[PDB]
Amino acid sequence: QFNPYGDNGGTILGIAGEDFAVLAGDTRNITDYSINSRYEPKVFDCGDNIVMSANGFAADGDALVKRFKNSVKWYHFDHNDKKLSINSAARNIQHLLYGKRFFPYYVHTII
Amino acid sequence: GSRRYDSRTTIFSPEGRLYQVEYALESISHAGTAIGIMASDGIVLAAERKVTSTLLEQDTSTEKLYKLNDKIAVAVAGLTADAEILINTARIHAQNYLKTYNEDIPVEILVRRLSDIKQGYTQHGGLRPFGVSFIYAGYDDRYGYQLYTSNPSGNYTGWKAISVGANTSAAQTLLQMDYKDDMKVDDAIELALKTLSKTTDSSALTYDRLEFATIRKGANDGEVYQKIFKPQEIKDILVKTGIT
Amino acid sequence: GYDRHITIFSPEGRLYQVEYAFKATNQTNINSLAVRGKDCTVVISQKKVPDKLLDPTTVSYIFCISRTIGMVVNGPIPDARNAALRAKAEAAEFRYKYGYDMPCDVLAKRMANLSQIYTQRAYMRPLGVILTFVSVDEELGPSIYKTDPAGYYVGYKATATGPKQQEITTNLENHFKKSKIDHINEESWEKVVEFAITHMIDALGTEFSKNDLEVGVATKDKFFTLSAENIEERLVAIAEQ
Amino acid sequence: GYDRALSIFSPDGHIFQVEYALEAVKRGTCAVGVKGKNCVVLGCERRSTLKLQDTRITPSKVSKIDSHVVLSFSGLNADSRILIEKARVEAQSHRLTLEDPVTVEYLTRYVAGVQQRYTQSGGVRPFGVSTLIAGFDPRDDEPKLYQTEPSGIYSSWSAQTIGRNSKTVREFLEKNYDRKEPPATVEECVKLTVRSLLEVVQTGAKNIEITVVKPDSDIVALSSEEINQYVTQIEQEKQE
Amino acid sequence: MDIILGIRVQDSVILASSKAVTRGISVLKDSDDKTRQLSPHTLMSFAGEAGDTVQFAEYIQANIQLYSIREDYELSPQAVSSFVRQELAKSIRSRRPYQVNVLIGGYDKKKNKPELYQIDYLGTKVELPYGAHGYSGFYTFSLLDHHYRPDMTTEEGLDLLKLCVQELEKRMPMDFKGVIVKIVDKDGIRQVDDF
Amino acid sequence: NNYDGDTVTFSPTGRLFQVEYALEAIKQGSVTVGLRSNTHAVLVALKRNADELSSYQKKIIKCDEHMGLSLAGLAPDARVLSNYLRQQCNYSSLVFNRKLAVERAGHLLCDKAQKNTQSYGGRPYGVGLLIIGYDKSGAHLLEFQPSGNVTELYGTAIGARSQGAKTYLERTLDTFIKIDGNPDELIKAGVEAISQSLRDESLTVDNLSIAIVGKDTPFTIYDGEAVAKYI
Amino acid sequence: MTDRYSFSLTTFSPSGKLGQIDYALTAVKQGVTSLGIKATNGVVIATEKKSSSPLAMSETLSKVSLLTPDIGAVYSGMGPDYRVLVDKSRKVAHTSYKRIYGEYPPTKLLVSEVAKIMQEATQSGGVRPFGVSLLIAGHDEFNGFSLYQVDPSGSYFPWKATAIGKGSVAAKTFLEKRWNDELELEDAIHIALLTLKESVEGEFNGDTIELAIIGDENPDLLGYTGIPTDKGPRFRKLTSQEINDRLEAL
Amino acid sequence: DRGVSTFSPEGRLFQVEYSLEAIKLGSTAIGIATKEGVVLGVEKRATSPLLESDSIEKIVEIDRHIGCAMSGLTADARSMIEHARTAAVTHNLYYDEDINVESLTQSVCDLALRFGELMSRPFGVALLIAGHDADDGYQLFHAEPSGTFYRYNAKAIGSGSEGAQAELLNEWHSSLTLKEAELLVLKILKQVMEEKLDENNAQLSCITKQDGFKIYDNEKTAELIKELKEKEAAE
Amino acid sequence: TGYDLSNSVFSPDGRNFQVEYAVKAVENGTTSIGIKCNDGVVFAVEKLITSKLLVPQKNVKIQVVDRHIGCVYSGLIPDGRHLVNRGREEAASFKKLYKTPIPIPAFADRLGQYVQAHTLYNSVRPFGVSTIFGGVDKNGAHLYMLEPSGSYWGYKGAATGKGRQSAKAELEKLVDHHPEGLSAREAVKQAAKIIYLAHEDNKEKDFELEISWCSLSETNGLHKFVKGDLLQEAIDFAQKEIN
Ligand SMILES: [Cl-]
Ligand SMILES: [Mg+2]
Repeated sequence: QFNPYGDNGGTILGIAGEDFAVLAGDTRNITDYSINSRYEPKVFDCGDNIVMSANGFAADGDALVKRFKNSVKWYHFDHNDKKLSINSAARNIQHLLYGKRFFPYYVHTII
Repeated sequence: GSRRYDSRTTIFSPEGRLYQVEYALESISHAGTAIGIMASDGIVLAAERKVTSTLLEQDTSTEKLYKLNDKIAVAVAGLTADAEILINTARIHAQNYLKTYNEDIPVEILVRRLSDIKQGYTQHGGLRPFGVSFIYAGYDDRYGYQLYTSNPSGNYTGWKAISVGANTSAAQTLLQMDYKDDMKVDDAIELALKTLSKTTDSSALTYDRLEFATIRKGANDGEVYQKIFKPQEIKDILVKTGIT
Repeated sequence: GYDRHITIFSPEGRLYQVEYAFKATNQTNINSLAVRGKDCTVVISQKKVPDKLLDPTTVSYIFCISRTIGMVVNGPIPDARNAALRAKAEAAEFRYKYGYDMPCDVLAKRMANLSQIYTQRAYMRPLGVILTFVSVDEELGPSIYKTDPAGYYVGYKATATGPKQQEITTNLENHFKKSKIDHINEESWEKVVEFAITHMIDALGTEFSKNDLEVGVATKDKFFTLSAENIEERLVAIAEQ
Repeated sequence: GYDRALSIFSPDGHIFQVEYALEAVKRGTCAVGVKGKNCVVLGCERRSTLKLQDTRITPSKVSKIDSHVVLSFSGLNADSRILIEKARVEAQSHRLTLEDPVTVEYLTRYVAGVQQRYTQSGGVRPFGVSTLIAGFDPRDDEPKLYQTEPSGIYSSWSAQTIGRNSKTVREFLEKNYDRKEPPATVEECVKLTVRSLLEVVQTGAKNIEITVVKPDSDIVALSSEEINQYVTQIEQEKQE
Repeated sequence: MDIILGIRVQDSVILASSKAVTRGISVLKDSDDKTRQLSPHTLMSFAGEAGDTVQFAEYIQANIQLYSIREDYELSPQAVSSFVRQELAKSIRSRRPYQVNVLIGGYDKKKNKPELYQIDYLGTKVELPYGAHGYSGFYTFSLLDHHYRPDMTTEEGLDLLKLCVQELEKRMPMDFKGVIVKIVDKDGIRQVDDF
Repeated sequence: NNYDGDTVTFSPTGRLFQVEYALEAIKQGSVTVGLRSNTHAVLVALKRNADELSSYQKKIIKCDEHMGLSLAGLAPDARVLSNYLRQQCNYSSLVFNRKLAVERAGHLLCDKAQKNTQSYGGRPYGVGLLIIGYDKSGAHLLEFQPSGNVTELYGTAIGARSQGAKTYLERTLDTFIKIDGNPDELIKAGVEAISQSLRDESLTVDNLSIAIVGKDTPFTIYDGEAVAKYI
Repeated sequence: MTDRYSFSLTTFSPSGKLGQIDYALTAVKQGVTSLGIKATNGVVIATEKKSSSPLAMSETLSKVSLLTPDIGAVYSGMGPDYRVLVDKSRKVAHTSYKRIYGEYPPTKLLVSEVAKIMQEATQSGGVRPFGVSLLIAGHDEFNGFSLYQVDPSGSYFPWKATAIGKGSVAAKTFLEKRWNDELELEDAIHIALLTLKESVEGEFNGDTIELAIIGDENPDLLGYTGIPTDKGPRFRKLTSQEINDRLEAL
Repeated sequence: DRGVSTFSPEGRLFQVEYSLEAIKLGSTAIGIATKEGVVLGVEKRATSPLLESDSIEKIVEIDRHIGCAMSGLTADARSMIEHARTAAVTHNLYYDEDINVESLTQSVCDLALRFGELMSRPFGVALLIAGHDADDGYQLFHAEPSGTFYRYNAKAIGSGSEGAQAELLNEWHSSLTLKEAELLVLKILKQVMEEKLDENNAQLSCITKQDGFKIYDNEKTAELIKELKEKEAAE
Repeated sequence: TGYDLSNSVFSPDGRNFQVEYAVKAVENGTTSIGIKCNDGVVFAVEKLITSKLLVPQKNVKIQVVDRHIGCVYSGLIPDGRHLVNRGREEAASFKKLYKTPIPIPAFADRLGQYVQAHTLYNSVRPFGVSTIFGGVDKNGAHLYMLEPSGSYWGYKGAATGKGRQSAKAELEKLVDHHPEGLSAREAVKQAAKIIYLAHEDNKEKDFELEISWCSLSETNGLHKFVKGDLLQEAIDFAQKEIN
């Protein structure tokens, strides 16, 4: 039977300071016991000083980031180039993820 | 587009009248007169057939009086074809109620629903209203014997005695004159025929130009019987009252 | 008077849009003719190519509906092609659903029923065409069935359509009065085509070259149109007699 | 579906279909609502050109929407049934989800919303009906009287009338009704309602219907004799 | 949910319904009323799947109340039961059926007779002198077969009902935390507060 | 006259009056100017106010990082059409990872406006648009009319008294086309162009609206004190 | 696109007339005369075959149509409208009756279904009424023989005998004189041919007259044998030869 | 007749232009924006003295930071308010923040032209949408049935609009206090109103960053009316 | 009367006045032509230079369908684009199902039926374009011209627009003088001349010439635009003939 999910491995890490924040992630991409790429970035600048990574199943990770980046773009169009605050971005992502509650994005997301 | 040819059937006049309802009532006023008379021990339905031809098959014919269920019947005035659409709906509605509650449908409920259908055609859909007026004669264990009438507007009212169709003005005056509350069925039968006999546009009232029906509790003990009169039975009742 | 704009009754019980669709029939100014042989059905139509820039091979009012059925149209080409495509689709579907080739008369009825719908339904206009269907039916033999914008249809011993249809009709009537039979008593289709052309020449009073005519022939198991040289060969035969 | 925009603006800024629906209300039999200190009374005219009627079974002019709210109307009778039915359904739906019966304001607001929807929906004409909606909110003793009309506007009234010759009875109520001191008892409120109808009606026989609504789902309709007593009392005081 | 009983006597119908609402290894509530008043002289008790029971009961309650307002008239217990059965008969062939079993106890004012109907989630209706749903019936039916008489009074019916509850408390595996008893008669519906 | 009841009706001379009446709404609209060089494209729009208490109607809308337009006529229709462009620009990016060509942008608007002129019930769009953009084939300027007709130009103007600016640009064509690698000078030429359409009123700080896109410049709009430089 | 005519094309005029029904009846009046006569042991329906052209084969055009084995129909008015009604009438006899009850519908009920279809064209959106009056003759076990007329309005009346179309006024008067309740089927056929000769102007023979009967069961026309209960169709179309035989003893 | 979405020869939608005439018949509504807040005031205009004027709801809350006043066919505004309220709350749910006053207004105006042959006709009501957000501060918008909205420093709509707008033109300046604006609305309302202005036939409201949107009591407005009359007599 | 107020209404003549009114919009438009040649077809069009501000070579009017069909039209330009969009959908579904690229006669009927469909209802407007189109298929070269009514025929030469009569007269001469056939490269040059000659009926504004062509030998059966040296060569040929 067709299994729509996969595990692309890797790991990510986010730490917050007083006036800064880091989002780190290894650049290895794998399937099973094979290496697909030694450099395949999964930590992205999404604009408005928000960095994002959706680690797990890379297809769902890329699809989610793509949608959120696109969400930021339309937030500007619809609200007079207003800056998307990190708390508003978080809530927006919840709705993106939960929208597929019954066919989930197989990812641990960090912004 | 098609707007050009729209009659706009469901609109108000400047006076606040529904054109198509008013014109449908004008149509009904040329239809054969139908009379309903409610007595204390039964109801009478009497109706005049529209200018009959001598070669018309009279015994196997149904133009004016229809049966909705075992307890309820209607007298029609207007377009027969329109009436039959509504009658089949009414017959189905009665069976839906019986199927749901295991009880025969109360008369008013059936009447209201049929009248609500007519109302719908005057408010939405852009279709012409049904050119039909009904006289509902029926019985249930709540109100007993009941007469109602509905018209193309979808407005219904209850009556002790009522006429629809042609010469209702003259017919209602005659009924209002001779009707009284302690009346019996056999008296109502006579009143119904006497009224038609005077208000008719024909030369003389005969059996072949009449449909007749009674809803009595004249069956055996606490149960209602519908009697749609046969040609010979109308001939006898017409002689019995001394009209022919 | 909006009762003349859409297909509803006038006070005198007429459908003016249907009547005006009939008048659109003669807009092309072309006369057609159909006759039956023993083994065949021949249909002929005038071919008028007024513009010199036209490719004359593409100018046609005869259509091959199915392998067995042929159809000639009297009316504008857009409606003609509309009717042709539909007839082709109907004939193909009929074969698929019922497992045998659609008969000429059944197709005619089906197209007539479609035409009838346009005369009763308001949003659809009637097609300004008269469709003449021809075949050699496997049950009924040689067949001519004609449809009009009214949704009327009927079988024919022979028929004619167009502006000078009445002259052609009476010309054919007078022949069948004389011959005393329902068809052209002839073995080969070649001579039935010669008959058709000859009687059109007499009725219309005009002479024809090879490019003035368009001929369709229905035989058992195939309907086919004649080329310019096939008609020329046919015109030579008439002239030499 | 039938889509035609029947209710539309005219050059002068009027929606004629809504305004012609008001004419239908003006044709309808008179209806009056008067609210007292601890009650509301709904009076209704019944035209007397109809004799040989059966008043047992004939649809009553005042309708119960719930056990605590009532609705009378003026205009097209058939149209009123549709509004009443919708209102009754919404009343039960509100009890089901909120676990509390509707307020008179809420019920009015719903009915008014339905009327409004028919003034800018395609394929439909406006309701040829104005309503008077009266009652008492759950666990409340303050009387409520509201009015609606075909356009969809609604508002609260100390006393109000609608229908034919309503301008005459409104004239009467405007001078006879004191805001500072409303009818203190049920009798006073009914009398003022009957008086106001007697300016217009004709005879005080089987032409006037009176329904009295009191707090905590206490609704009762007066009989002929009960109403006739008010008519008899008013006329004797008039001859002075 | 679990225990719902019904006993029709001479002049009334008596419905007993367990108070326990258990989920998992926890009795969440011990005062739950597993009934709704459909009309002044009609009471419906219910038992079955969590959520479905109350959702169904209140949906029926709303429909019967809507009918009452529309017609200004109370539906007979027979009419209500037939309506309820049809709703369950529709339900069973739905995408997700109501898994609710009900008893409908009513007093017909026209006939002056008490009436008890037992309807399961399939839409299986039966009129009975006494009824029960679930495992309760396996004890109470035989008990009532013995002790029930058709001409009993309401007081005799309550003693007969006590005899059922005692037997159930003795032999049933689960603690159902007693019952709420209600009586339906000519004067309407009232609850027995000390049982 | 008898042939202007709807868009689905041709006149006897072959005219669509509803489309022409929609075109008339543009002539009533406030003037806006478009012009480009080989490196940049510039929109200049005269904004209009209801009165002194009101704000000035925003004429310029951004479609993507590399494209946007200015409007003249019914503003709600411009919002619908600009929103449609935003989606088409965005579809091209998400699906093909490709910036939408300004020429295709015009083709898409043409086809959307056309469908409204051939069907019963609907109406033509009552707005004209000037689309500027910078894509893989350099700078572009389009003029959209609600008849469906889209036209690629070096410079143009639409709105009331647009003929003054259009004549000026027709004279200045050879000058402003070669203003390459200089944003401020190309804007100045546009501000001078729109000045030819002014009567009684002059360009103030909250009246003037300027937008620009180019080789190393995303589509950005300038309003308020940012346009004080050019008065 | 799409049928935007979702409103009635037939509406009440101020006088109360339904214009399109009246005009449809006017179209029926123009139509060729057809008639029906009911006998004690059968029914006859007849009409003139108005040929559009002498080249046209009038055999291919059937004005009298079988609806069920025991029911037949004839018309006056617009032929195309009639043709589609026959198609719908035949289908509705199956879908709304035979596929439910496993037997053919009685005359009155099939008539009722046809009337319903015609009534709907009088009220539904974007359609004109049918421009025909039907005469439906039929037999069924419990009602015996019957003859019905169906008008454009959707109204239907049972008749002992009647005529519709061109010369219906004169034809009805003729039938009133000749009809009695003791007529045998052969006597009704004889009267039908007499009545029809009055309205027909040109040729009067088996090729210009179409005539069918509802009479005895026809086992020879059934097509199979072995089932005793199945005895064959009561509807039979008289041949061109069979008509001419009766025209000699006219 | 003619199409609902038809253009006139001058290039305007007939139905939109006719709806504007309906709005002119409506009761006066005035809004004034200051740096201390935005004030909204309306003429109630009771058709009869028996009508309980406090049931006339022509000023309305959309969110805690956005208010709204109406004029024209006020029944048509109900669905507009309902939409605005849903839009405001929905945006808070999706983004965990207050929604911009302009974005709200734009969302309401999107309904305006969703009519034709969607609803059957345009709205017969104009709205004054007042509010505050962190970005653009205190704002007043005029939302029409054309789908167009203008921001205003001050604006009057309804029957006395052109007379009141001319008055607002002179009186408004960028340093008005909230109290000055309150009196100015009352002053201008009293001028254009048919009946004499009091607390029962006129209503005031305001939106401030601190306290949000507040409709004033009849007691509070009455004191402002009395304060207004004294100040006009004082010179 | 009033028969001309609604589309799909027959006049008492048997005419659809709304279609004839659409023809007037076509007659109003710029001149476009089509020339059939030995092993292909050539299309050309008059582009009126309304202003100096029009970018040369960047308002392309001739459109390609699939990879082997060329379409040009006169009249309401947006209507023409709508028709081509449909043509492309029709050609795509044909290739999808039948694998082979759509034959020209097949394609002609697809447009024909679609345009004819817009004369059947009052809820749509007829097309305000006459469309000249064609290409090369398995059976060789084909040229067609389609009109608002849905009427189309195969042509040796076709012309429509304001200068149609001038172009037709010039086309008729080519057909007479070249009975054996005209070559593809010749037809391109002739097309230029005929547009220049047909420009005399629209001579207020000067114009821009645009030519395209399909040819089995020259373009390998594919539609291509005539550009650069070949275009300038054709322009010079046309300039020499007017003088
Ligand atoms: Cl068919
Ligand atoms: Mg059971």
